Amino acid sequence: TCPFYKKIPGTGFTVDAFQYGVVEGCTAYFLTHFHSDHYAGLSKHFTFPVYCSEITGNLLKNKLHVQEQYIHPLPLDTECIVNGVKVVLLDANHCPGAVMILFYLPNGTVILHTGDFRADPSMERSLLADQKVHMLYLDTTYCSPEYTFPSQQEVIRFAINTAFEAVTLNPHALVVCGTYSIGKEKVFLAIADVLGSKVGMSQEKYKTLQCLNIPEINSLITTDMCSSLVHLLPMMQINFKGLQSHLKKCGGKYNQILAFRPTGWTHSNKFTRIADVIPQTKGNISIYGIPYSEHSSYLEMKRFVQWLKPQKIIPTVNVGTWKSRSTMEKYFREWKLEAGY
Ligand code: NI
Repeated sequence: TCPFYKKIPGTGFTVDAFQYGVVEGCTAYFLTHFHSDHYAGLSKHFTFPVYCSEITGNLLKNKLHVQEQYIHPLPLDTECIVNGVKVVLLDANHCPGAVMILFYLPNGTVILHTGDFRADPSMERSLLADQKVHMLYLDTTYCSPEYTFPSQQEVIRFAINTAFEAVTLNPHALVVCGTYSIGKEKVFLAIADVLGSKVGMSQEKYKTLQCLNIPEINSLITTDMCSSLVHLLPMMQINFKGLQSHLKKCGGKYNQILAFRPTGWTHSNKFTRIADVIPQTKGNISIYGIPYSEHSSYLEMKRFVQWLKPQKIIPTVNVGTWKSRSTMEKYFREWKLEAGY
Protein backbone atom coordinates (compact mmCIF):
# COMPACT_ATOMS: atom_id res chain seq x y z
CA THR A 1 0.00 0.00 0.00
CA CYS A 2 1.02 3.72 -0.29
CA PRO A 3 3.48 4.43 2.46
CA PHE A 4 2.78 7.21 4.93
CA TYR A 5 5.93 9.13 3.91
CA LYS A 6 4.33 9.71 0.41
CA LYS A 7 1.22 11.37 1.85
CA ILE A 8 0.85 15.07 2.82
CA PRO A 9 -1.44 15.36 5.95
CA GLY A 10 -4.34 17.80 5.85
CA THR A 11 -4.51 17.57 2.13
CA GLY A 12 -5.67 15.24 -0.54
CA PHE A 13 -2.09 15.23 -1.93
CA THR A 14 0.53 12.54 -2.65
CA VAL A 15 4.18 12.92 -3.75
CA ASP A 16 5.90 10.45 -6.13
CA ALA A 17 3.09 7.87 -5.57
CA PHE A 18 2.18 6.55 -9.02
CA GLN A 19 2.58 2.76 -8.57
CA TYR A 20 -0.22 1.97 -6.03
CA GLY A 21 -3.17 2.40 -8.40
CA VAL A 22 -5.86 4.80 -7.22
CA VAL A 23 -4.80 6.11 -3.83
CA GLU A 24 -7.98 6.46 -1.82
CA GLY A 25 -8.62 10.10 -1.14
CA CYS A 26 -5.99 11.60 -3.49
CA THR A 27 -7.13 14.66 -5.43
CA ALA A 28 -3.73 15.71 -6.85
CA TYR A 29 -0.54 13.63 -7.56
CA PHE A 30 2.72 15.65 -7.43
CA LEU A 31 5.86 14.39 -9.27
CA THR A 32 9.19 15.86 -8.03
CA HIS A 33 11.36 14.73 -11.03
CA PHE A 34 11.62 12.41 -13.95
CA HIS A 35 13.52 9.40 -12.43
CA SER A 36 11.94 5.97 -12.83
CA ASP A 37 11.63 5.00 -9.09
CA HIS A 38 9.59 8.24 -8.69
CA TYR A 39 7.38 8.16 -11.84
CA ALA A 40 6.95 4.38 -11.81
CA GLY A 41 3.38 3.69 -12.87
CA LEU A 42 2.62 6.71 -15.06
CA SER A 43 1.53 6.18 -18.71
CA LYS A 44 -0.87 7.52 -21.46
CA HIS A 45 -3.76 5.89 -19.50
CA PHE A 46 -3.38 8.08 -16.40
CA THR A 47 -6.48 10.30 -15.81
CA PHE A 48 -5.73 12.27 -12.57
CA PRO A 49 -4.12 15.74 -12.31
CA VAL A 50 -0.25 15.60 -12.22
CA TYR A 51 1.50 18.67 -10.85
CA CYS A 52 5.20 19.19 -11.71
CA SER A 53 7.76 21.51 -13.24
CA GLU A 54 7.68 22.59 -16.94
CA ILE A 55 10.64 20.30 -17.80
CA THR A 56 9.15 17.30 -16.04
CA GLY A 57 5.87 17.99 -17.91
CA ASN A 58 7.80 18.01 -21.31
CA LEU A 59 9.21 14.54 -20.44
CA LEU A 60 5.76 13.20 -19.34
CA LYS A 61 4.18 14.33 -22.68
CA ASN A 62 7.07 13.26 -25.00
CA LYS A 63 8.53 10.13 -23.35
CA LEU A 64 5.62 8.58 -21.43
CA HIS A 65 2.78 9.99 -23.67
CA VAL A 66 0.70 11.26 -20.77
CA GLN A 67 -2.16 13.33 -22.21
CA GLU A 68 -1.76 17.05 -22.07
CA GLN A 69 -5.10 17.68 -20.30
CA TYR A 70 -3.76 15.91 -17.10
CA ILE A 71 -0.33 17.67 -17.03
CA HIS A 72 -0.25 20.78 -14.85
CA PRO A 73 3.17 22.50 -15.00
CA LEU A 74 3.95 25.17 -12.44
CA PRO A 75 6.58 27.90 -12.60
CA LEU A 76 9.31 27.91 -9.98
CA ASP A 77 9.59 30.37 -7.12
CA THR A 78 5.92 31.39 -7.45
CA GLU A 79 3.00 31.15 -4.97
CA CYS A 80 0.36 28.97 -6.69
CA ILE A 81 -3.06 27.65 -5.44
CA VAL A 82 -3.77 23.90 -6.00
CA ASN A 83 -7.19 22.50 -4.90
CA GLY A 84 -7.39 25.31 -2.41
CA VAL A 85 -3.88 25.00 -0.88
CA LYS A 86 -0.90 27.43 -1.42
CA VAL A 87 2.20 25.59 -2.84
CA VAL A 88 5.63 26.74 -4.14
CA LEU A 89 8.09 24.72 -6.31
CA LEU A 90 11.82 25.29 -5.61
CA ASP A 91 14.90 24.14 -7.49
CA ALA A 92 16.20 20.95 -5.93
CA ASN A 93 19.77 20.96 -7.47
CA HIS A 94 19.24 17.33 -8.53
CA CYS A 95 18.58 16.57 -12.28
CA PRO A 96 16.89 18.85 -14.84
CA GLY A 97 13.39 19.81 -13.83
CA ALA A 98 13.76 18.41 -10.22
CA VAL A 99 11.90 20.35 -7.54
CA MET A 100 11.28 20.62 -3.80
CA ILE A 101 7.67 21.43 -2.82
CA LEU A 102 6.49 23.83 -0.03
CA PHE A 103 2.95 23.20 1.24
CA TYR A 104 1.12 25.84 3.29
CA LEU A 105 -1.61 23.91 5.18
CA PRO A 106 -4.94 25.57 5.99
CA ASN A 107 -4.24 25.03 9.73
CA GLY A 108 -0.93 27.06 9.55
CA THR A 109 1.53 24.19 9.33
CA VAL A 110 4.25 24.56 6.67
CA ILE A 111 5.74 21.32 5.12
CA LEU A 112 8.80 21.06 2.83
CA HIS A 113 9.19 17.90 0.70
CA THR A 114 12.72 17.88 -0.75
CA GLY A 115 12.09 15.22 -3.34
CA ASP A 116 15.66 14.19 -4.37
CA PHE A 117 18.11 17.07 -3.71
CA ARG A 118 21.73 18.13 -3.32
CA ALA A 119 21.61 20.64 -0.49
CA ASP A 120 23.38 23.88 -1.15
CA PRO A 121 23.88 27.16 0.82
CA SER A 122 22.10 29.00 -2.02
CA MET A 123 18.87 27.41 -0.76
CA GLU A 124 19.23 29.48 2.47
CA ARG A 125 18.34 32.57 0.29
CA SER A 126 15.33 31.16 -1.55
CA LEU A 127 11.67 31.64 -0.44
CA LEU A 128 12.51 29.18 2.30
CA ALA A 129 14.14 31.96 4.33
CA ASP A 130 10.75 33.82 4.69
CA GLN A 131 8.88 31.58 7.16
CA LYS A 132 9.23 28.67 9.54
CA VAL A 133 8.99 25.06 8.30
CA HIS A 134 7.49 22.63 10.75
CA MET A 135 7.83 19.26 8.98
CA LEU A 136 10.63 18.13 6.53
CA TYR A 137 10.23 15.13 4.15
CA LEU A 138 13.99 14.57 3.61
CA ASP A 139 16.13 12.85 0.88
CA THR A 140 18.34 10.80 3.23
CA THR A 141 20.18 8.82 0.45
CA TYR A 142 23.67 9.58 1.94
CA CYS A 143 22.77 10.15 5.63
CA SER A 144 25.94 8.67 7.20
CA PRO A 145 29.29 10.40 7.89
CA GLU A 146 31.34 8.14 5.59
CA TYR A 147 29.69 9.86 2.62
CA THR A 148 32.01 12.66 1.57
CA PHE A 149 32.44 13.75 -1.96
CA PRO A 150 33.97 16.66 -3.84
CA SER A 151 32.10 19.58 -5.33
CA GLN A 152 30.57 19.12 -8.76
CA GLN A 153 32.94 21.88 -9.97
CA GLU A 154 36.09 19.92 -8.84
CA VAL A 155 34.86 16.79 -10.52
CA ILE A 156 34.13 18.53 -13.85
CA ARG A 157 37.57 20.22 -13.77
CA PHE A 158 39.19 16.76 -13.39
CA ALA A 159 37.15 15.29 -16.23
CA ILE A 160 37.84 18.23 -18.62
CA ASN A 161 41.68 18.19 -17.88
CA THR A 162 41.85 14.35 -18.28
CA ALA A 163 39.96 14.28 -21.58
CA PHE A 164 41.75 17.24 -23.14
CA GLU A 165 45.22 15.78 -22.27
CA ALA A 166 44.33 12.31 -23.64
CA VAL A 167 42.92 13.48 -26.98
CA THR A 168 45.70 16.04 -27.51
CA LEU A 169 48.29 13.27 -26.97
CA ASN A 170 46.32 10.93 -29.27
CA PRO A 171 43.92 12.56 -31.83
CA HIS A 172 42.58 9.07 -32.63
CA ALA A 173 41.25 8.48 -29.05
CA LEU A 174 37.44 8.31 -28.61
CA VAL A 175 35.76 9.58 -25.40
CA VAL A 176 32.71 7.61 -24.16
CA CYS A 177 30.36 8.61 -21.27
CA GLY A 178 27.73 6.33 -19.67
CA THR A 179 24.11 7.29 -18.83
CA TYR A 180 20.85 5.51 -17.76
CA SER A 181 18.63 8.41 -16.77
CA ILE A 182 18.50 12.19 -16.98
CA GLY A 183 21.00 14.11 -14.81
CA LYS A 184 24.76 14.64 -14.85
CA GLU A 185 24.60 16.26 -18.31
CA LYS A 186 27.49 18.64 -17.27
CA VAL A 187 29.91 15.68 -17.45
CA PHE A 188 29.53 14.92 -21.19
CA LEU A 189 28.73 18.54 -22.19
CA ALA A 190 31.82 19.99 -20.48
CA ILE A 191 34.10 17.36 -22.07
CA ALA A 192 32.59 17.88 -25.60
CA ASP A 193 33.00 21.65 -25.20
CA VAL A 194 36.75 21.47 -24.42
CA LEU A 195 37.26 19.10 -27.42
CA GLY A 196 35.22 21.18 -29.96
CA SER A 197 32.87 18.27 -30.68
CA LYS A 198 29.13 17.74 -30.24
CA VAL A 199 28.08 14.79 -28.23
CA GLY A 200 26.70 11.89 -30.23
CA MET A 201 23.94 9.61 -28.96
CA SER A 202 20.99 7.43 -29.84
CA GLN A 203 17.78 8.89 -31.23
CA GLU A 204 15.97 7.98 -27.88
CA LYS A 205 18.55 9.84 -25.77
CA TYR A 206 18.60 12.86 -28.11
CA LYS A 207 14.78 13.08 -27.83
CA THR A 208 15.11 13.05 -23.98
CA LEU A 209 17.68 15.84 -23.98
CA GLN A 210 15.59 18.01 -26.36
CA CYS A 211 12.93 18.15 -23.51
CA LEU A 212 15.26 19.82 -20.95
CA ASN A 213 15.30 23.57 -21.87
CA ILE A 214 19.09 23.60 -21.96
CA PRO A 215 20.21 26.87 -23.74
CA GLU A 216 21.79 26.44 -27.22
CA ILE A 217 21.29 22.63 -26.99
CA ASN A 218 21.08 22.33 -30.81
CA SER A 219 24.74 23.51 -30.91
CA LEU A 220 25.93 20.78 -28.42
CA ILE A 221 24.33 17.43 -29.28
CA THR A 222 23.72 15.28 -32.40
CA THR A 223 22.55 11.87 -33.60
CA ASP A 224 25.40 11.72 -36.15
CA MET A 225 27.93 9.47 -34.39
CA CYS A 226 30.45 9.73 -37.24
CA SER A 227 30.94 13.49 -36.83
CA SER A 228 31.35 13.22 -33.03
CA LEU A 229 34.27 12.16 -30.83
CA VAL A 230 32.33 12.15 -27.52
CA HIS A 231 29.80 9.27 -27.55
CA LEU A 232 27.08 8.55 -24.97
CA LEU A 233 26.18 4.92 -24.34
CA PRO A 234 23.98 3.01 -21.89
CA MET A 235 25.75 2.71 -18.53
CA MET A 236 25.47 -1.10 -19.04
CA GLN A 237 27.83 -0.92 -22.04
CA ILE A 238 30.66 0.87 -19.94
CA ASN A 239 32.87 -2.16 -19.40
CA PHE A 240 35.72 -3.72 -21.46
CA LYS A 241 33.55 -6.16 -23.52
CA GLY A 242 31.00 -3.43 -24.33
CA LEU A 243 33.70 -0.88 -25.18
CA GLN A 244 35.81 -3.25 -27.37
CA SER A 245 32.54 -3.99 -29.23
CA HIS A 246 31.72 -0.32 -29.65
CA LEU A 247 35.22 0.40 -30.98
CA LYS A 248 34.81 -2.24 -33.73
CA LYS A 249 31.63 -0.32 -34.77
CA CYS A 250 33.58 2.88 -35.48
CA GLY A 251 35.38 1.37 -38.52
CA GLY A 252 39.00 2.04 -37.53
CA LYS A 253 38.37 5.80 -37.05
CA TYR A 254 39.71 5.33 -33.48
CA ASN A 255 42.40 3.22 -31.78
CA GLN A 256 41.85 4.11 -28.06
CA ILE A 257 38.83 4.68 -25.72
CA LEU A 258 38.82 6.86 -22.65
CA ALA A 259 35.48 6.20 -20.81
CA PHE A 260 33.73 7.90 -17.82
CA ARG A 261 31.28 6.21 -15.37
CA PRO A 262 29.72 9.00 -13.22
CA THR A 263 28.87 6.96 -10.18
CA GLY A 264 27.37 8.25 -6.95
CA TRP A 265 29.52 7.27 -3.97
CA THR A 266 32.08 4.46 -4.10
CA HIS A 267 34.35 3.39 -1.07
CA SER A 268 37.53 4.83 -2.73
CA ASN A 269 36.00 8.22 -1.45
CA LYS A 270 36.95 7.41 2.19
CA PHE A 271 40.65 7.19 1.25
CA THR A 272 41.40 8.81 -2.09
CA ARG A 273 41.18 12.52 -3.27
CA ILE A 274 39.95 13.64 -6.78
CA ALA A 275 43.50 14.62 -7.85
CA ASP A 276 44.55 10.99 -7.13
CA VAL A 277 41.82 9.01 -9.08
CA ILE A 278 43.07 6.35 -11.53
CA PRO A 279 41.42 4.27 -14.25
CA GLN A 280 40.97 0.54 -14.84
CA THR A 281 42.89 -0.26 -18.05
CA LYS A 282 42.89 -3.26 -20.42
CA GLY A 283 44.83 -2.77 -23.58
CA ASN A 284 43.81 0.44 -25.36
CA ILE A 285 40.62 0.95 -23.15
CA SER A 286 40.65 2.99 -19.88
CA ILE A 287 37.54 3.44 -17.59
CA TYR A 288 37.33 6.21 -15.00
CA GLY A 289 34.74 6.10 -12.13
CA ILE A 290 34.22 9.77 -11.14
CA PRO A 291 32.19 10.66 -7.98
CA TYR A 292 29.75 13.14 -9.57
CA SER A 293 26.78 13.27 -7.12
CA GLU A 294 23.35 14.84 -7.51
CA HIS A 295 22.47 14.01 -3.84
CA SER A 296 23.60 15.80 -0.61
CA SER A 297 26.78 14.64 1.08
CA TYR A 298 26.34 13.95 4.84
CA LEU A 299 27.82 17.37 5.74
CA GLU A 300 25.70 19.26 3.12
CA MET A 301 22.53 17.52 4.46
CA LYS A 302 23.48 18.36 8.06
CA ARG A 303 24.14 22.04 7.32
CA PHE A 304 20.73 22.42 5.51
CA VAL A 305 18.79 20.76 8.30
CA GLN A 306 20.62 22.66 11.11
CA TRP A 307 19.81 25.92 9.19
CA LEU A 308 16.14 25.00 8.64
CA LYS A 309 15.49 23.80 12.21
CA PRO A 310 12.45 21.66 11.44
CA GLN A 311 10.18 20.34 14.31
CA LYS A 312 9.85 16.89 12.73
CA ILE A 313 11.88 14.96 10.06
CA ILE A 314 10.38 12.21 7.87
CA PRO A 315 12.98 10.30 5.84
CA THR A 316 12.06 9.25 2.28
CA VAL A 317 15.18 7.08 1.52
CA ASN A 318 16.71 4.03 3.25
CA VAL A 319 13.42 3.54 5.17
CA GLY A 320 13.14 -0.20 4.56
CA THR A 321 15.29 -1.56 7.45
CA TRP A 322 15.08 -1.01 11.17
CA LYS A 323 18.86 -0.59 11.43
CA SER A 324 18.79 2.24 8.81
CA ARG A 325 15.80 3.97 10.37
CA SER A 326 17.41 3.87 13.86
CA THR A 327 20.78 5.16 12.59
CA MET A 328 19.13 8.06 10.82
CA GLU A 329 17.04 9.04 13.89
CA LYS A 330 20.31 9.08 15.96
CA TYR A 331 21.90 11.60 13.56
CA PHE A 332 18.78 13.75 13.55
CA ARG A 333 18.94 13.96 17.42
CA GLU A 334 22.66 14.75 17.40
CA TRP A 335 22.04 17.59 14.95
CA LYS A 336 19.19 19.03 17.02
CA LEU A 337 21.20 18.90 20.29
CA GLU A 338 24.31 20.47 18.69
CA ALA A 339 22.33 23.35 17.15
CA GLY A 340 19.82 23.88 20.00
CA TYR A 341 16.41 23.61 18.33
NI1 NI B 1 16.42 11.03 -8.42
